Amino acid sequence: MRKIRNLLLTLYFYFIATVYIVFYGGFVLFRSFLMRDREKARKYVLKEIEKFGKRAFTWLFSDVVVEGSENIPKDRNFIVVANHQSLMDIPLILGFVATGAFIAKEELRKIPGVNWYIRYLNGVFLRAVRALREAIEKLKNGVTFIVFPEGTRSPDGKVLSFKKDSLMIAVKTGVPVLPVSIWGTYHLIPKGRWTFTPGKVFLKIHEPVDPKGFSSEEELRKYVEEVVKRGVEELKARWSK
Ligand SMILES: CCCCCCCCC
Repeated sequence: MRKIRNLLLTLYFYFIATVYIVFYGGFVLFRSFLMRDREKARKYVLKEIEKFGKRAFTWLFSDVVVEGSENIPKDRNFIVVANHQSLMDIPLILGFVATGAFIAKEELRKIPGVNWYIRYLNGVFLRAVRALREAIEKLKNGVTFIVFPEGTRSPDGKVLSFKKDSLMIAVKTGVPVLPVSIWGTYHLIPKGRWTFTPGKVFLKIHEPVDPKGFSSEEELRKYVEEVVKRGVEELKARWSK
């Protein structure tokens, strides 16, 4: 019966999430297209995305809690660097940190609704990684990125090593890295499971890092890695309620 509840929750999530992304999200872009004033059209679409990020977790009866909102740069783009432990990490970062570009599986272009919004956020689909050039290029024009240097979701919640050259997009653009630590989306929906289970999600936003202060990509990566990791640990251990 705890199984019944979770499955029904799962159905409720996919149904609402799909109708919301496709039909309401179609409607959103459709209204934004009709807007004379292009700057506020952008604001409208962006705000709706952020609202989706947030609303997502309400559809799961899962409470988000954010600290370090004050650290998120304003007037400027950045590269969110986060640990990765669920599909829900993307809606989480979108709704509570930044509505930026991300790197999608080639697959995703074909899924309706999602592709329109990945494109709107100026995302980057995956010779074998030409990606890196668009990301760099997009960064230079001013797009915020969201980057999961581990390169995969942790299977057990534990933070994996940051893949070598993972912070190269910061090094080669000079845009600030905004380290973020996510805890609880893994208990919500873990790698390889297709069902949800409610729970609390915590998010800790850390002080922006300037790549300028680092003799190499490899030294920056290590700094950000300890920062993120330590967050996860503090978050994993905090009692609350
Ligand atoms: C109302 C528009 C919602 C779009 C959510 C986008 C999710 C991007 C993966």
